Amino acid sequence: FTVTVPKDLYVVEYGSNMTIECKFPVKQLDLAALIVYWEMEDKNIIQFVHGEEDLKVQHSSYRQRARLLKDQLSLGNAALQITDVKLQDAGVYRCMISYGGADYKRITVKVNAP
Amino acid sequence: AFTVTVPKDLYVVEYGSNMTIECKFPVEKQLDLAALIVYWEMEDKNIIQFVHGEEDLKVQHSSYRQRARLLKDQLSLGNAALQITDVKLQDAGVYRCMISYGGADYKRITVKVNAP
Ligand SMILES: COc1cc(-c2cccc(-c3ccc4c(c3)OCCO4)c2Cl)ccc1CNCCNS(C)(=O)=O
Repeated sequence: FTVTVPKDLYVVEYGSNMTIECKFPVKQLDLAALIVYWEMEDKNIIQFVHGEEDLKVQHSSYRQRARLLKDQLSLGNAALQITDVKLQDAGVYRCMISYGGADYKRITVKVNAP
Repeated sequence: AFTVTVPKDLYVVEYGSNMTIECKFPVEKQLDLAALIVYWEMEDKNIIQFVHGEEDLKVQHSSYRQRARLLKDQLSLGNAALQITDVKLQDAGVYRCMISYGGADYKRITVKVNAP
């Protein structure tokens, strides 16, 4: 099992939305076996465990601002959507995916002002 | 839900001593090696990649060849214990143990080495 980032650097305009993608291999999807986790500066962004997001562990600064696009998991794409990106959202994100095997990658986000 | 725990997230060790750094994880009955992944890392360097019962030495960073062990007799007790023989200063740093056994979780451990 291997997780891939076709793009490991993203340049997003401030105040944009951003969707950063980690690809993992896809038969039909076994939601009960899949765990997708995203993180940045060791803050819990997304904890997608067997079927859905657990928001009791998501960090304050990401409540109602971060989303894993559920309709894209079927395509073997863990896609993290951060709305209204701020300068602080620049940094190094980590998708960790558990789905049979287990792997992780790094994506770097740089945020321009206008 | 599934959580990895770390009784000690700071290890102060002597130059050239041995160190064993632990991440505990829950186990009910018999340990099911096929369901279990344990991975250890420091500074983006692969140390241990114990997946489905067998260590992978192809992926293991050269600086840990012959130097690093995942203690299999501890796994059964829900304890993932990375053993590093003859620690040098190059071993100080932040270690992550990432564990997949049913759920998934990871923890950090900081390793400080006093000098020779
Ligand atoms: C289930 O939540 C996580 C899930 C993973 C996760 C997700 C996907 C893959 C992996 C993983 C595991 C082993 C690996 C690996 C990746 O890549 C390399 C090979 O070894 C891992 Cl760790 C990490 C952190 C978390 C945060 N848990 C907060 C805890 N407390 S609570 C109250 O929420 O329960």
